[PDB]
Amino acid sequence: SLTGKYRAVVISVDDPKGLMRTQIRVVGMMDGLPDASLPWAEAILSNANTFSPFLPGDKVWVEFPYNGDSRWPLIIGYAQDASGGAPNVPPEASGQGEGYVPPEVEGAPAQPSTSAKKDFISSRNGLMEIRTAGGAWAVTHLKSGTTIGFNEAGELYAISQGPAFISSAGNLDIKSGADVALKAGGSMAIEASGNLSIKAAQVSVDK
Amino acid sequence: SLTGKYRAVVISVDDPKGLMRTQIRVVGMMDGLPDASLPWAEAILSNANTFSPFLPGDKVWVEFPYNGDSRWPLIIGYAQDASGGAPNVPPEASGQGEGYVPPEVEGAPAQPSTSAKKDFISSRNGLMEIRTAGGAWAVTHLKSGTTIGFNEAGELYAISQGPAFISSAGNLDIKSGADVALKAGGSMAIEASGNLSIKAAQVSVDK
Amino acid sequence: SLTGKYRAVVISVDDPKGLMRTQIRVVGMMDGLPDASLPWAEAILSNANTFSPFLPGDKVWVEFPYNGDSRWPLIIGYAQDASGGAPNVPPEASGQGEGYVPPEVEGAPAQPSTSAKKDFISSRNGLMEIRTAGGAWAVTHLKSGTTIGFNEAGELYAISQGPAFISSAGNLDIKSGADVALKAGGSMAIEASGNLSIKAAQVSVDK
Amino acid sequence: EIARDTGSMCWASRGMINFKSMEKMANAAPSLTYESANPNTSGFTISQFNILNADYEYQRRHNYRMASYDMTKGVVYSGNQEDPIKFTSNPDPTALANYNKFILPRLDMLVEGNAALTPGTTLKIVVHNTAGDGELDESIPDKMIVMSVTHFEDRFRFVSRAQLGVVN
Repeated sequence: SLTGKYRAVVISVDDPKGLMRTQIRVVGMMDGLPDASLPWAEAILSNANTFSPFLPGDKVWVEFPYNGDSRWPLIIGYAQDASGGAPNVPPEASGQGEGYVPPEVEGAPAQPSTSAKKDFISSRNGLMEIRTAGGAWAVTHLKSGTTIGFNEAGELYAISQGPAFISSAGNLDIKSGADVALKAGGSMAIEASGNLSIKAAQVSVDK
Repeated sequence: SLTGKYRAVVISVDDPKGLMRTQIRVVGMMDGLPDASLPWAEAILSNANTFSPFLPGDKVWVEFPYNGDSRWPLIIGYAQDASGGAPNVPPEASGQGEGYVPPEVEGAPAQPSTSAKKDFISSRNGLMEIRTAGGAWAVTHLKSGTTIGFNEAGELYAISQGPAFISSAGNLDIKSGADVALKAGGSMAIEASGNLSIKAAQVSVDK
Repeated sequence: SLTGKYRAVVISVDDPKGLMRTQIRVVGMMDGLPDASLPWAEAILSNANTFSPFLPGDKVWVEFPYNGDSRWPLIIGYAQDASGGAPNVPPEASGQGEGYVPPEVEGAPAQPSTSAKKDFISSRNGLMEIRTAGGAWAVTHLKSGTTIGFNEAGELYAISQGPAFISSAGNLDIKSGADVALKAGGSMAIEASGNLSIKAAQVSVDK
Repeated sequence: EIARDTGSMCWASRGMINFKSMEKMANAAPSLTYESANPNTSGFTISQFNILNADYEYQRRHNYRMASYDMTKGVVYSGNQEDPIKFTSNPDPTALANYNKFILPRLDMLVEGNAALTPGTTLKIVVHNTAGDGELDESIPDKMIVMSVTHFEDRFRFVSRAQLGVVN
């Protein structure tokens, strides 16, 4: 009977019965078997009504809870490995390589600073979420460079490469005790379905 | 002595001593007992200083770590079940039903596309968080349809059903190398505590 | 041989070999040993390519998977404790003290309401993430008070203490079927690289 | 555990603790001579002896291929190629190589009270047959190592008993 934890590799995710399972291969014991005979495994969810996909080639911990029976395995979580000469965590959190280089924008409040072994960094399927020790939170799109978040100093920046969209059915307020700056590279339109009021000290319209 | 994992159901969350516990009932062994005699269980947190609430009726895995003693159980995580004819994951990630249908908005950069067994989907207490394989991130409010996130192509959209609020004590910059479009359905106000400058090529004020 | 789970305390995070490990001390068995002889432990990741930092002084569950050998421990997750007279979860979710008091802003759609044992609350390294039962999501910066999120009623608010930045290379649309309100405390600038159109019913420019 | 990792034999007797390698023990010259059915011998004499032919009983437990996990190399194997696999924890090639070394018992004998017999001693054994035509028994090897020794004295006689074995 098999009682403890074991290291396995995910083989496939196409369940013929449809009960959201994945196929596994224990490293060392299930060696030499055809892929059509490997058993299907279930996983422990993190929350209620949440599903985290598995990709082929991942490393996991597998345990058999039903009286040590090898026909019904269970997946607990992901595993660390350093067989390739570097750990399998993103290089921003280890220091073994150069990671993501964001594009440079004029203005652009300072990007969050990243130090080794001190930040929460995740990178899967083209999305990167950063929560550093300074209190900064950022979500970025790797293929284009779209980012939402604030900085360790406490400044908001929402940067989009491509079109952006802000709308709200109802009252909208835009306030800035500073200067407020509006700039367009093409043509600007200000349309209203009623009255318009421009209230300032002095107004200048230049060429 | 009880050593392995077991399947249980959450009964109640009102701890008479206040040490953040929950009441459990193991399926098969604790059958026939009154609800006033079931033991209180503790849970493994995911991070430091985080609390994930439990609702009555959930399915979990329970293990007894203190020398196999049944008086002090421990909750590990949630469990999968398909007793009702479909798995207990959201239907967008399985394909066994029709899920959330967002309202249609004019403009509205394309909603993220969802495929079966390839996306991270969570739905609890009226909040839905989506992280698809294309790199899109979205957070939505189920009862009204408020959403923040970007798209697999890399476009930002912040849509609110109801009032919206944007403010910042300090300098504010709004830039768009495209056209910049401002539109109101009621009355528009532009107020400043000083000078105002309108700098373009040509200006048109129409009816 | 050691087979079950045990309670330990994190000692240090400076790995001399660089394979992202942490040093642990089991409570009760490894008492009286110098800090230079304690073994280094590995952890189970939550997702693929994600790293969650550990700080000295945390409480965890430790298990030895390699044939009960004490030289190669494994960290599973965080543990609950109430030795100080109150549980080790944030006080907003327990009710044993007064928690975070956000600053008051004029306007400012209502802050999410928090009830005991019914909300997801996390607070680590100066960042607080709230997901309440009403369907509200909020991320806040503790040292300054910068916040992104919406409300249980479904209203958007993005508040920054300090500068803020909104930009997008491409077409930008700002729409509000309500009134649209723009206000500045200093000097306001409206610059365009082409034509400008003001289209309303009537226009008023006042002092 | 140190003995297993180094591949040696341990026994503490007469004020010493002993670690002796198994590979060098196979090439050690004998010091005493024990003969049976020979009354003109210049050595000593065996009065009773037992022949054990159960070599599988002790080799059954050591017929495995060792494997273990190392964080920088992956999975590390050692041993034969046609045996079942078994997992251990220490990923040390030198420790893995010596995991399956031991001494195989072959013979038990009872002699007339020799107090110089201690474990680790190597003896030369010659056995003659007592019927037929005085043929030598080839089933007992020439050189053997002492594994266990028991000395016993009653109020009339002093006797010794020993267990002999061969390095695998």
